[PDB]
Amino acid sequence: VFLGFLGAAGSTMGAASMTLTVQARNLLSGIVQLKLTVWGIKQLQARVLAVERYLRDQQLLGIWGCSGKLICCTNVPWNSSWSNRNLSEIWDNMTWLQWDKEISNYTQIIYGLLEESQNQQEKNEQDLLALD
Amino acid sequence: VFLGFLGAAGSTMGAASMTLTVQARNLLSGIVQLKLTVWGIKQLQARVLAVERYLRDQQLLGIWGCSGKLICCTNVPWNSSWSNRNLSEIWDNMTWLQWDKEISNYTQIIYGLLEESQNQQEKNEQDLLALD
Amino acid sequence: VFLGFLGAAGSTMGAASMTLTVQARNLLSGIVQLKLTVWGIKQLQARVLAVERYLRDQQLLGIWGCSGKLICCTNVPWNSSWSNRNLSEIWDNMTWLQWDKEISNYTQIIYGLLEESQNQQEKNEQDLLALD
Amino acid sequence: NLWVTVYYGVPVWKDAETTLFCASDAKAYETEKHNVWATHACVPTDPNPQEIHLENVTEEFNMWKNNMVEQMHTDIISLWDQSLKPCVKLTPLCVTLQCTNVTNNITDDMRGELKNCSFNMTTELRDKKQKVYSLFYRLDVVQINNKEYRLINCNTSACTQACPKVSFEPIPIHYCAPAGFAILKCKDKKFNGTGPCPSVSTVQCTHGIKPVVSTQLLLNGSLAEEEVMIRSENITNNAKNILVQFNTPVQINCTRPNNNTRKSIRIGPGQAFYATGDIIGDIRQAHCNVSKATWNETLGKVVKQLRKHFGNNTIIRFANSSGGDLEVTTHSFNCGGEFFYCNTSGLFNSTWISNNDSITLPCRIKQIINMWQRIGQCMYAPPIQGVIRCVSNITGLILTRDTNSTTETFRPGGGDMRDNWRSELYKYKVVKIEPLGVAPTRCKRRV
Amino acid sequence: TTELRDKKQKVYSLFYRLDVVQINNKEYRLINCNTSACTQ
Repeated sequence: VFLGFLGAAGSTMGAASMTLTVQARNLLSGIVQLKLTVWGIKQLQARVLAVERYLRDQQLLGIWGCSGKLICCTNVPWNSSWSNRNLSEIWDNMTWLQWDKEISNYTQIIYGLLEESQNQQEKNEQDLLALD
Repeated sequence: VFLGFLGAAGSTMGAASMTLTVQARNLLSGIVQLKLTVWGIKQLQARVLAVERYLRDQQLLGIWGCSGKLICCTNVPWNSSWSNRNLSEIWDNMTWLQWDKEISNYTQIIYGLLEESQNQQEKNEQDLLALD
Repeated sequence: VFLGFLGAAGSTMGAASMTLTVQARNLLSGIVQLKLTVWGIKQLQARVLAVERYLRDQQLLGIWGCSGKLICCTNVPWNSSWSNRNLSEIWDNMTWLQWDKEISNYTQIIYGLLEESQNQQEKNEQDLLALD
Repeated sequence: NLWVTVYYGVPVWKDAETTLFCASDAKAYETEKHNVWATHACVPTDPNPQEIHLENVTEEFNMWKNNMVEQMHTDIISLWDQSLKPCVKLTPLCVTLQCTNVTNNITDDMRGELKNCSFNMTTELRDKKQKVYSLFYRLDVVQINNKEYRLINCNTSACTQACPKVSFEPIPIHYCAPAGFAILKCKDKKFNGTGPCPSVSTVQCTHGIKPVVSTQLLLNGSLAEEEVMIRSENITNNAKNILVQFNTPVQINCTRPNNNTRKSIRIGPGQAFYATGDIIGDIRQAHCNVSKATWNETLGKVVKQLRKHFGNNTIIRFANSSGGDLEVTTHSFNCGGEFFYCNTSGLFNSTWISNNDSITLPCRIKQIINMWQRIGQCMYAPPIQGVIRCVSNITGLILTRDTNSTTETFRPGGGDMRDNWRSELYKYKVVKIEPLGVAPTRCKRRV
Repeated sequence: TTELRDKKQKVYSLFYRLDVVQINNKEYRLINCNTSACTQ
């Protein structure tokens, strides 16, 4: 069922995952459509910042070997120190906003392993499988 | 054989598909290379509009799980109401311009299912195949 | 070991390949963060040129069926006329700068086959494998 | 057999020019005072500027083709103009002046130098005028045909009053390159002006460089290591010039002992003009104080270098300029908004063979000046109220090379202020990174 | 008027009768001055 932009924002993370694309589209949006003038360089600046805003994180997903995004798995195990809750305590009983409230503390820390571990090791390995 | 930009424009859709890349390159083109001044914000505006023009549709191909574009298949069946012709009546006897002349009537309608159906269902499914 | 931006620049091509991502990130960089004024359209112009500079070549990697870049193989054989050296004479005894010094002579020539051969043939073929 | 393998993030680059942009700490923005200099609209610097020495990396440095200088030069010029446009134009000052000598303490040591003129000037009351007076240096005015005089600028172009709020204090500016471009910096204490550097590093951005405008003498620059540095595009070619960088700061202390007032006159409508009030206090000519033994010592160190590029049996003489345009003839510099012109004959007068004490340098004050040899416009300095005195570090020389088998004569020059920027930016160069590369590798790629 | 903002200077010049018009030797006027300003 089509809900609308951010229509699942007020639901559990499990439920919300159903309709991530409905949001995804408008994360970059597009369209929009005497010189200078007020707004003359503001629509300019804003529309630029939108593009940068998008790609800055998209590239990270490019690095984190997935690309086929919205959702993908890794080979990095979850450290229990990063909010030790059960799946039903998390996915079936918590919104994404509530999730960030806690996990935001380890953002860069988790990014470290995502930015690396697998990306490093998945490769080499493959080159070695290409030996024969 | 290299024909040139839009060199196959005057041929059947089947024939034209041979050299889609020759066109693809120049869809975004690139290169190009007292303040303000006429042209001062026109080359600016134009070059911007080129980038937007491109990505606006490229993102759609990103959503429509293909990415490896120019050509890809889907799991959406063709509704016979959308110009009921035979393949030889279409692909071997019609240009792309002639094609659009008709099919343009159902553009957004077809986009509906492309934007969705498969993109929705292909997934979930996979997550379920990941159960074991 | 984290070396830093261009930290492996002064090493053999084999060694340097270890840490291509450390460079990759800052190839586009991002961040950065009375009207007009000096710098008023210079930061503008520069930041634009950065985006173009990036994508112009990124699209080529899009065309050259890889996308998962930094490194990928092709089905184009190396012509011996393009600096006939051994692997140990190349990869274990030469920097990237030294490499370009020679191979730069055949840049567009090699691009020809990269831009084409495989991209052309890999496809069609697949469509034919889809027959059944 | 080997195959074509694609690599990305390759540490290579080509010498290339792009558009640089500034950076300026965060305390420099706290000086406020309605935008001092052309800087406010500038990205704050990082609290931790990064660098990295690069081992095994060597390459060429060419300060004489370094286009960083050209950009900086024209950028500073642009800033200058932008800071003046919103200020008061002095077009209605272009009138016949009725002037007379000023009876300084008899008999006459000061030589006057200023004339107390008077004339009927327009005011806000657009109906009736009023007679006013003001002081002007005889370097600013010229006799027409008491006697009649004229503001010198009026025969060449209009003149604009610099705002009383804006200052001219040089502020350290950092330059940064956009992503994909690198700032390279050699740390080699030795440098001929061009060639390979055994010790190359790289930085995010450049060190703070103050945009100090001066001729002949270089002020508040950076210091050289080891010995005195001699750099020239072509030492043997006397159509070129010589850059000398010092090892030790040479103190110079310059003073204007005149507690003068500012009889501002409301030459509206609305806009106000700052005329010269009265001059009181220690009526002495402005001058500079130089430590003589220090000058002699350093000069000697310079001559040592010269010996090293001309021979162990030649004679070195120092003299003043060829004369001509005051701007080139004398040493010009800004202190606190005031423009000084000093007779450096007191410095550049020596000689060396084959193998306190202090110096007083007479100076003059001008109020109408022309920047960067540019004609077509001029700027009026407002008189600065009170006694003006300051001190700075002489950090280098702009020298020129003058029956050629022994004695050679050298003298101070300047004019082209790109020289000043280049005297610092020689430590830097900009290159364009090329992330994409390929190489032969034993690998055949499967489906 | 010249640069010397004080005294004028009697000068002369030629103008086509297509450019000027009689007011009311005789008095004439630059035709543009009844419609707008003019730039060299």
